[PDB]
Amino acid sequence: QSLEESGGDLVQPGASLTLTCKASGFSFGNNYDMCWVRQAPGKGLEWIGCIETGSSDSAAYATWAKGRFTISKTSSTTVTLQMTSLTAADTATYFCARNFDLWGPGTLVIVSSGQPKAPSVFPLAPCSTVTLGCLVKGYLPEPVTVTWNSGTLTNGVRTFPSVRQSSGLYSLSSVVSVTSSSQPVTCNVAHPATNTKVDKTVAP
Amino acid sequence: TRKSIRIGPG
Amino acid sequence: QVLTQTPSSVSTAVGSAVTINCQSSQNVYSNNNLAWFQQKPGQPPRLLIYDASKLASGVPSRFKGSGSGTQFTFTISDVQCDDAATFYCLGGYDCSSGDCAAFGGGTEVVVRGDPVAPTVLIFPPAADQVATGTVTIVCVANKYFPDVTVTWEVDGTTQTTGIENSKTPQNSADCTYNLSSTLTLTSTQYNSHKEYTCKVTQGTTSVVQSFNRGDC
Ligand SMILES: [Ca+2]
Ligand SMILES: [Ca+2]
Ligand SMILES: [Ca+2]
Repeated sequence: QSLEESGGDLVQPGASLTLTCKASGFSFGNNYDMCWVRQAPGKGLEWIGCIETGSSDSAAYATWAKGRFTISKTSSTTVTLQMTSLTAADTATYFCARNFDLWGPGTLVIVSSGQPKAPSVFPLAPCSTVTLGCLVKGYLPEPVTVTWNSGTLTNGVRTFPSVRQSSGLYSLSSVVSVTSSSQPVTCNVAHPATNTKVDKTVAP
Repeated sequence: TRKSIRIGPG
Repeated sequence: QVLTQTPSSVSTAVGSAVTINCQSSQNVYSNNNLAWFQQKPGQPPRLLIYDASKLASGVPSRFKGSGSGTQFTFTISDVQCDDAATFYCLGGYDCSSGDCAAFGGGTEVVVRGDPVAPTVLIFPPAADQVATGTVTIVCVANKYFPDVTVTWEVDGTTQTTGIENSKTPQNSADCTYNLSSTLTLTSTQYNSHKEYTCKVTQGTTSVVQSFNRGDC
């Protein structure tokens, strides 16, 4: 009994885009209100609209969204959201929810005339335990994910929120507190919007 | 027959 | 339909009770279609209360809401660090007279726990940095409370430009922060000074880490 959103990406202004909401462990043959909600970076929840499933089938929308977006049940485990005439005002993470009770983790949308750029990773190292890290810089747009030893290292991990540098590009840092074993560690930096993935191995 | 939004169990 | 939530934020200690208020331009559907959410950074919202005052399942009783029609309140009893988050009310309306729903604007809640002092680490530039033209130095402040202040010093002088700060959310167990500060300089300026220091102060007490360019 869960939900996942996919289909987010970087799009030019005035473009069009369809997000899909996938259900696991149950199907849309029963009675739910399946709704989408978006949240621009650092802002509040905004309701976009709903589609009923099961025994009734109402599509309903926010005044701003009405006529420009559509929501529909495309199978018994997929609900889509379709957007058109996209502008900067539409940049956000998009959640789909069941009865506003069960929620997905969210898919992200950047609308801008800017072009992507992969990150440069540099190791962070002091001049019986040690704090080493990875500085990721000059990437665009968001997001980027860092892991240590491909998901092996989890405790002692502090990944900071990115900050847009004065250059107009983003940057962040991740640190981990590690003793002797394990043992010379590797940071895994994946940047979806450029299809790259950089690993960086650091040590005392 | 949609009068509002459903929040929580049915 | 406009849901007005106040305050926009509030700081409150551990062990306290805290109150958030929601006021609606029209009666919510059936006088009670009203709900309360908690959301921490990077997570989706979580249902705490629906029908104005029903606890959603698995949600602790110290969360309590009440109200009717256009006026509603949310109270958290016996606050703890895990509560630090942003809270929203959600209004559900008569689809025939206007829009079906409106989210309140959110309240940011900050929890005040035991004061803990920071440790600070400094990281001098990786070798492949300086060949790029721009250099970044990273300073990290760990596991502290309350908020600290950061000054960058280049050879005794104080920096005013090229600094950037970033904070982790509050620890859910002891309310503590974590900060990364970064100073950015063009390759000329970096290769034109020796000493580089990061001053993290918390009140009257400071911690100072420094390095020298050549020494690294
Ligand atoms: Ca409508
Ligand atoms: Ca206020
Ligand atoms: Ca809204």
